[PDB]
Amino acid sequence: YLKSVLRELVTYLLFLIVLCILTYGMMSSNVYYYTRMMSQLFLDTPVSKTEKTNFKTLSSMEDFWKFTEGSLLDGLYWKMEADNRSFIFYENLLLGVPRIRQLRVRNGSSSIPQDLRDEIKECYDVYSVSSEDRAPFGPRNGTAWIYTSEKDLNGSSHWGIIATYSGAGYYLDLSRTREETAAQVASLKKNVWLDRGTRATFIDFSVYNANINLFCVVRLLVEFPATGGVIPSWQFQPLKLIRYVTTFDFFLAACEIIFCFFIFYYVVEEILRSFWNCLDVVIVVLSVVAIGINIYRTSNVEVLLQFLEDQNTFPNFEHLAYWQIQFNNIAAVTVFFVWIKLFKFINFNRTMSQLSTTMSRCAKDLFGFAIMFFIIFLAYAQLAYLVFGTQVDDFSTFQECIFTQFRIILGDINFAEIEEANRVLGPIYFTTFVFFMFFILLNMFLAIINDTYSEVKSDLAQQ
Amino acid sequence: YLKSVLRELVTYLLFLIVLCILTYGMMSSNVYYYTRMMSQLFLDTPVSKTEKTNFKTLSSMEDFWKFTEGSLLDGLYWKMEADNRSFIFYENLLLGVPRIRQLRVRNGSSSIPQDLRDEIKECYDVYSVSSEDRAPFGPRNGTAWIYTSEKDLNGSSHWGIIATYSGAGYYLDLSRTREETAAQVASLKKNVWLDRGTRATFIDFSVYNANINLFCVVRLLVEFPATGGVIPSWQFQPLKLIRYVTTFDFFLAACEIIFCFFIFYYVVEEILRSFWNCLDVVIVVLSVVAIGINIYRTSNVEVLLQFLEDQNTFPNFEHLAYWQIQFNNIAAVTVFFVWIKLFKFINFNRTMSQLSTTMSRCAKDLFGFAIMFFIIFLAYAQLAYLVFGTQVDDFSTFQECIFTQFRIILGDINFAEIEEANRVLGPIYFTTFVFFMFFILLNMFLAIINDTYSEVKSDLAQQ
Amino acid sequence: YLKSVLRELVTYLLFLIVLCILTYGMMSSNVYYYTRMMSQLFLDTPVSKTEKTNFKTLSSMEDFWKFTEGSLLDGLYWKMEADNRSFIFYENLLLGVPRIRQLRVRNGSSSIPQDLRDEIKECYDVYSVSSEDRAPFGPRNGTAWIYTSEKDLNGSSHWGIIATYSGAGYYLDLSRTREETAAQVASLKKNVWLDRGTRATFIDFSVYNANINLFCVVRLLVEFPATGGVIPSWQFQPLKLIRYVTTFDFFLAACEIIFCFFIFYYVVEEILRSFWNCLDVVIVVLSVVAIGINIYRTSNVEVLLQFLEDQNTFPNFEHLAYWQIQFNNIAAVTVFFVWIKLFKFINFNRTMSQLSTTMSRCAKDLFGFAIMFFIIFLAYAQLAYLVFGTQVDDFSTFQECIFTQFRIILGDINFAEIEEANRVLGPIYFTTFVFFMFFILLNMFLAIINDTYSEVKSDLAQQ
Amino acid sequence: YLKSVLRELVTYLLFLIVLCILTYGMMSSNVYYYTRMMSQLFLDTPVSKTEKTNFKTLSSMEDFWKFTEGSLLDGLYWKMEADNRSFIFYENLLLGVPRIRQLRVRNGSSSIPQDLRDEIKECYDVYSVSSEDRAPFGPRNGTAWIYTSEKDLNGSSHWGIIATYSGAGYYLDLSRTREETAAQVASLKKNVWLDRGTRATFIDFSVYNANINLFCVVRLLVEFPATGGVIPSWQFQPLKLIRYVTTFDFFLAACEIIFCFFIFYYVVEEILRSFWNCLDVVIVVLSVVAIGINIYRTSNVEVLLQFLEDQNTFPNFEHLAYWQIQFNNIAAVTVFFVWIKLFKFINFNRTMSQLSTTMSRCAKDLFGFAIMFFIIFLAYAQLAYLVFGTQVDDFSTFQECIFTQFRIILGDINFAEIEEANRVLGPIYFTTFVFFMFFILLNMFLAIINDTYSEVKSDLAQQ
Ligand SMILES: *[C@@H]1O[C@H](CO)[C@@H](O)[C@H](O)[C@H]1NC(C)=O
Ligand SMILES: *[C@@H]1O[C@H](CO)[C@@H](O)[C@H](O)[C@H]1NC(C)=O
Ligand SMILES: *[C@@H]1O[C@H](CO)[C@@H](O)[C@H](O)[C@H]1NC(C)=O
Ligand SMILES: *[C@@H]1O[C@H](CO)[C@@H](O)[C@H](O)[C@H]1NC(C)=O
Ligand SMILES: *[C@@H]1O[C@H](CO)[C@@H](O)[C@H](O)[C@H]1NC(C)=O
Ligand SMILES: *[C@@H]1O[C@H](CO)[C@@H](O)[C@H](O)[C@H]1NC(C)=O
Ligand SMILES: *[C@@H]1O[C@H](CO)[C@@H](O)[C@H](O)[C@H]1NC(C)=O
Ligand SMILES: *[C@@H]1O[C@H](CO)[C@@H](O)[C@H](O)[C@H]1NC(C)=O
Ligand SMILES: *[C@@H]1O[C@H](CO)[C@@H](O)[C@H](O)[C@H]1NC(C)=O
Ligand SMILES: *[C@@H]1O[C@H](CO)[C@@H](O)[C@H](O)[C@H]1NC(C)=O
Ligand SMILES: *[C@@H]1O[C@H](CO)[C@@H](O)[C@H](O)[C@H]1NC(C)=O
Ligand SMILES: *[C@@H]1O[C@H](CO)[C@@H](O)[C@H](O)[C@H]1NC(C)=O
Repeated sequence: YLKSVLRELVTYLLFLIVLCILTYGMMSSNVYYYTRMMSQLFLDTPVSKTEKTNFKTLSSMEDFWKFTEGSLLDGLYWKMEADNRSFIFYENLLLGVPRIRQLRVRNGSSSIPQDLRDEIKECYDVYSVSSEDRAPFGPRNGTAWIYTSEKDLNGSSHWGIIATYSGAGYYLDLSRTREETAAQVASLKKNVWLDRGTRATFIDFSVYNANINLFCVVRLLVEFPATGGVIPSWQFQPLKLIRYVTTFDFFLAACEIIFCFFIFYYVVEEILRSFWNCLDVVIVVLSVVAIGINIYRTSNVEVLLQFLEDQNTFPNFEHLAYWQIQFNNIAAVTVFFVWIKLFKFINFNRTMSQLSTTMSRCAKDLFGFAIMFFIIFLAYAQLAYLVFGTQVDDFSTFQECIFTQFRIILGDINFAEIEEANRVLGPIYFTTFVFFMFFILLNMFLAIINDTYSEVKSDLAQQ
Repeated sequence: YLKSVLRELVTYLLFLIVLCILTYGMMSSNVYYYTRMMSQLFLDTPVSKTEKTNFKTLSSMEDFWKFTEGSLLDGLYWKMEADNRSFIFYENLLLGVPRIRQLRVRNGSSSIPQDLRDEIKECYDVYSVSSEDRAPFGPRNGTAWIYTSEKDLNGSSHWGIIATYSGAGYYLDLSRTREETAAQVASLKKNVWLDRGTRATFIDFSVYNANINLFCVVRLLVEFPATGGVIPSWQFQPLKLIRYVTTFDFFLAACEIIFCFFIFYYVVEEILRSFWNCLDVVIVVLSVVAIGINIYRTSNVEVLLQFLEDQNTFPNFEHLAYWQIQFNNIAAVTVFFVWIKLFKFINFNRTMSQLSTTMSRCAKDLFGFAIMFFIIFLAYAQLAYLVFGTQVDDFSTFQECIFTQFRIILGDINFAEIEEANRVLGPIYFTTFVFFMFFILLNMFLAIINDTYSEVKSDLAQQ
Repeated sequence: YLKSVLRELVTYLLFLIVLCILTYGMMSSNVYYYTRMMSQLFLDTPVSKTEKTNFKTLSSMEDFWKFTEGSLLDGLYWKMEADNRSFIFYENLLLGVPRIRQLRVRNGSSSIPQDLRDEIKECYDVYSVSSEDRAPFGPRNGTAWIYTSEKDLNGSSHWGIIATYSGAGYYLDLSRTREETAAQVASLKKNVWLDRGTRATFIDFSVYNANINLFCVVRLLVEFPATGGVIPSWQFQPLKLIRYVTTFDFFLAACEIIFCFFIFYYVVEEILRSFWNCLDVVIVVLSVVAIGINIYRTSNVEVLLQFLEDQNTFPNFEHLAYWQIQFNNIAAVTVFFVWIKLFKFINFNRTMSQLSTTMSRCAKDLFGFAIMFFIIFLAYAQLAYLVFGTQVDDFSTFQECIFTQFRIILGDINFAEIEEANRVLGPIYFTTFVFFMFFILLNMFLAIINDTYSEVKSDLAQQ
Repeated sequence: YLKSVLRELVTYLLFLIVLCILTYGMMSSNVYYYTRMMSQLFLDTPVSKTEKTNFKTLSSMEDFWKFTEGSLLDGLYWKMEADNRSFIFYENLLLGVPRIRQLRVRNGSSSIPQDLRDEIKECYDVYSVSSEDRAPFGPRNGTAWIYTSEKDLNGSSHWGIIATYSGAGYYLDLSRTREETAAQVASLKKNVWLDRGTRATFIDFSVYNANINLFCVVRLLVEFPATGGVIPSWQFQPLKLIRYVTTFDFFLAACEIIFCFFIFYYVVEEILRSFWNCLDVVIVVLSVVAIGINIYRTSNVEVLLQFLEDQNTFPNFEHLAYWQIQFNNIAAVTVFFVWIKLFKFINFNRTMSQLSTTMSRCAKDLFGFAIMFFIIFLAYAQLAYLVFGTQVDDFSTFQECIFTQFRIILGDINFAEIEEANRVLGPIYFTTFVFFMFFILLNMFLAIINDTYSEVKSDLAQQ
């Protein structure tokens, strides 16, 4: 039994390091700064030398147009060298051509107050697939003014902060030179290409670095609520598209196929309560999905080979970025559980074996009270979301209300804006919540543990 | 008994979802940004392009006048389209006409130092209803220089940060165009309309959005302590005045009448200790008040129909805003308690039934020590309020002293300004407080729980 | 026994409200903003319209001179009305005349490196009473260039942040008009009145408000370490000098004499372990000192009556401010203990009487471990002070090291600057400290309480 | 036995104060501000009057060159007096001559994407000793363009934030006057002395203060990742080079030799489990290393005596600074343990002796669970490092991930940037982590303590 379990033990250990390497391998070290530089270059720089706003700060269409004609252009272009080529920071190819796309809503004049009408007029509804405007507004002289379909226009539905956005819309592809684009942009600014009905706009472009070998994929997303104003958001995604350069890169490819063998091995072992069984299943599952994604999704690299042919087009990577995110998401979670599986082997010692059974007994009593806990915890949340959330950012959405309360329990708080929001309930909410939750209810957990812990020490001491 | 209780159970459940819908229904999603845009447009923008102060920052009359003639005007007006009409952000009707009002105090020269007199001269006392100045100061050519009464001038006493303010005062109604107002404002600036005796000023206007259907009601409040300086405060209230547009809006109206039936049902059941009884009463009570407000207060909508007739006047909404706040306040609290009522049904399981009786026994011992606790907790508060509170904002008022101490217990602290305030007691206060309260006294709670918890597990285990 | 104790009970209660009133009475409500306005007017305003530094920010002599000739002058003067008079904010008399004073150190060339000499030359030592320079440097045409004595120059030793400073030094009294002062200041700037040997400078002036009746006393303190640079500090003290205006003010005077009777009563009762006895002594003690200060110190008001005669001089209030601080310090502490004395009466109930004896038994075991605790707690402190404190502000002095660790236990942290200071020990210190202290050692307290609590519940339950 | 232990007790006490003095003695008080002034003078000042960036803010080569030609020069030079001499703040000799050095990497065109080539061209790899470029780029007219060796160029490998850097490289020595340097700098800017291949640059200079007797050694370090951009870092090290000036300084020298006797005494006593034995060893060890460093490393002072001869050269102190850091590091840690040794003497009292054996028994059960704890704690860390760390600064490196989680447990959090990084896992990570770790797992510690504490009180009470 011992050696039999010890047989599986090393199998697990061998399985550990293989994965630990792929993580270490598939992750370059300094990637962070590469993003950080890109981000600061775009997000953090003043729109114009005269203006103090950043892209993070954009409050208006006027703000936006400034940003376009402003730092963005300066951000994208450098001199240097072709001269049709520009290296960002001097280290980074601007890869192919940038693309701007927007979404427009059909005229919503249907909405009827009674009675106002000619004192309005019309309106435009909140973005929806139904409300999406396909009419060819404006001079109709190009893709900018002509609707295209998410099928015809290669692209995927993007999930924004207030809404999901289809790939379809009105778009334009920029130029290789800072000037030609400016001409294009100004033309789009001269003609009004951002109107009442423009809910959201996209700016997508990709960047390659040759020093380290990586691609940065950028989506600048700007939303226009029916309430007016601007909600900027951004995404910077590094990608390793060419997986084979260095011998180490090939060494990982071996390990990847090596790693593939292990899972297939565990697949068989999985075939016939228990917790570790329940655990083992998960790791196997995620592992598969991780691989499936890795193979017939990310390994495609078809867009690259296409773009490599014609480098004057827009290299749509939006999917490739999308998936490796999903990949890293899953890949990480696997590793997390993989470590947790190590506990199954720790019971060798008395103390551990003692502790092992304790937390097991801890579970049932906890799981009951946890229910009792969150019911209250959610009650405040739903309360706060009603009182606040038309005022305070932190409470804006019901999700972040829940989050906010955790930060409160930990002590991260903005109290002032709460008190500003409602001078009465704000204090009451904060006081009562901090009282019952943090003084009493939290302690009720720890109370349960002591009992179940001491009891297990008690009766096992009897043996 | 079981099915009998189960009969009431579903009644509660049905009552839950009805309410959950009205909450979800009566609350639109994205309202937050609508406020946030309005706020940033006014509060957050520089007074003048040359000046770095915001409305939040106003330190002086000069600051104030700048703000009026400054961003405020630019905030209110847009072009566009009548041209007598302006859309804020382009999405928002400026609704009717803005109104400025101030409060003035009778000359307080009565206050006598001995002896100074001609070296002063006179003075003006802190605002009070008694001290309120009704004299027609200045050129006396209009409402600006002529006192009106809160009865004659439709309006309610507003509760400010240093004082409550009657609706009465000296006011002026602005114009539809940015220019005419500027002429008015400048005239009020040319003539001195803000003098030594001006304690507080109001700026009230309303804004409609047609994309979503909502009204934003704005009160810009500026106080002038007898100590000089400025204390700005602001309120942005969304309102749904027209409740009937979409079928969904009508569907809620049905549910509202449907929901009315349930309470009337519970009214009868309430008619004949116990805790749940004590609870059930509360929910019934609040529910009624919520409805009464909803009907003969908020449902009035008389001002709208009046304003709809004449759109060149000032649409006084101050009350309508006031009540829906009270409404949302009560409405929220109800929901909170409604969820809590769900516990009454959770005792089905042993574990829950176990936990249920535990916290019940927890109560008496806690309630005793809680008294013992706050006596100390308040002692520090009253101490801090004496030591600090002439220095530190956080301690300014005795209320916020209490609040501040909670943030300390949680770890939210500004220590520096404490140490700056008093280099001796500041540390001592902070150290001792953090010591006895957080190390010892908090733990004394949790100590009590363990005993009462383990004891209940102990003796019930005997059964 | 019961009624006998009940006799003392009401005596205490009557004693409570009397004190509660004097606190409420002797403290006006809105004083905070009065300070806050003054502070922001001076501390918070840019030195010059072109410059972004505040008084809080001063880094250099050049910074300082700018501030003097800069915002300070603008801060002090207003127009308006005599015109020799100016109202700050328009609400505040500039009271009398401002005064600037500095401290200078004898030339410290004695300090000998071996060997440098003519490559230096000389030096100036850190401020001390010994090192204080009495030589009449400069043109010697006035008090600015002539040393005076703290006896001759009415004044008290002030306690600064890096050093205590005698009242003596080189000073100048300003003028009633913004211009004349500027001439004076410029002359002091033309001639070099701030030299290598100038360790610290003072700016003292007082301000009266007639709306509410109060005096604000201001000390602007600027230190010049031997290391160069500037360390600004400031003090704003409100004073109520004329205690008799309103009938309420006279009503307090009655209560004050009334309150005097109570203490004299308790004096006798104090005359013959125990804790409450030990407590009762303290309250009596502090009460006396509070009164003694109140009478033959603060009630003097001699400087006022002198200044009232000649309003063109400098009204030295530095002492009067100094004492009422001491007064408020003591006065507050008394109130704090007074509330605590209320516990002596709470044992009526079983639960309280139960809890009462528990914490009493809690004491001995705690007091032992507390020693064990701080020994470690101080160890880290002394460690951090050695590692940090040449780098991080928070650790600058050993005192604030102790303070800083409390904020860490609570979660208030600046970690970045720690890691920046020492990339190795910084993490180790922070990690280990947070580990042993917060995980283990804190819990060791709470462990003790449970035992001593449950035991007391246990054995008393046996009865 | 008692007096025998009491014999060692005073030996320890005498050993305490000797060390406490050396700490107090070898540490001057106000050194902090001396650094703080230097830091703010360089780090905190705008690059140019027109520019808002600080040295901390440098984002680009252009930023850097500005800083050089900018505030740095102004920071170093002052007038005053030779005039070839300049006093920083007027209090500080610029000591000798500043020196700039950079590191360059061989052209990395070897890196092959397939296929791009002439669309790149070339590249430059991440810094390494191998990749280090020794070629004499540029006009080759001086040390700036000529490679030197860390042997030939006196210097030590420096440990930067992304990499360790050899002392070797391309350097230049500046001039005594602000102008001549500017000519040099401009020449280095005219010619391109910062190219694609420049990974990191150094700016080293030293400063003496004669008021207090100290040296400040400065290393300004600027890194250029292969990703472009700039990563500034800085070091300010005070040094006491001349240990003999004041009699007090000589008094310490006596104590130092006195202190040397004690350790040699303990050396013998150390010669023959136990914990205190294990402890005593450590203190002895560190003490030795501290002394050895103090003698044949720091006491060398050879560079000074050399520099004192020729004051126009670069006074390389980099080592001297390096070691006294190591010295202070060790010196501090010793003191820390020295205090801890005091516990060995505290068992005189019952309570202490009681507590002593408790925590001893606490150990074994804790040490087991601590393992169980960190396994999970690290799991999240490794998870967060995969999910985040390409986005969030706080998670950038695996080390700081661990650190970040502690700050979370304490409540120091930036949640926003987490949610921005990954809108899905970010919340999940934060929520689950805060849940299991802070609610459950932490309490599991405290659970263990209660058992082991109460049990020890229980059975010892039986005696
Ligand atoms: C606005 O709506 C009206 C009626 O639905 C329509 O005639 C008009 O074309 C719409 N405006 C635009 C720009 O589509
Ligand atoms: C569309 O028409 C406008 C107006 O004449 C013109 O400026 C623009 O260049 C046209 N677009 C194209 C693609 O020809
Ligand atoms: C989609 O990809 C195909 C692949 O060749 C290309 O021909 C087409 O132009 C693309 N459509 C877009 C980018 O809208
Ligand atoms: C100030 O008070 C005096 C006396 O009470 C009065 O004559 C004068 O009118 C007052 N000033 C104003 C502006 O009312
Ligand atoms: C009141 O008198 C002033 C001064 O003549 C004048 O400017 C103002 O227009 C008058 N107001 C009205 C409403 O006539
Ligand atoms: C109050 O409302 C009535 C309603 O018609 C209106 O006539 C009157 O002018 C209002 N008074 C004000 C706004 O002061
Ligand atoms: C500096 O010291 C020297 C010698 O102690 C002395 O002659 C000289 O007067 C001092 N300087 C000043 C300004 O006092
Ligand atoms: C002292 O002498 C200087 C230089 O002549 C002169 O400017 C200044 O006014 C004199 N001071 C007095 C008080 O006369
Ligand atoms: C101190 O006070 C006395 C009181 O009359 C005064 O004469 C003297 O000038 C004062 N000394 C100062 C302010 O230096
Ligand atoms: C770049 O690399 C090529 C080939 O390795 C080489 O010929 C060239 O000299 C390199 N550039 C520099 C500046 O060294
Ligand atoms: C190296 O050559 C350049 C170009 O002629 C010249 O400017 C520079 O002064 C030279 N350097 C030296 C040290 O002569
Ligand atoms: C290293 O130090 C020696 C000591 O004299 C000196 O001669 C030599 O120039 C130095 N080398 C440097 C600073 O590169």
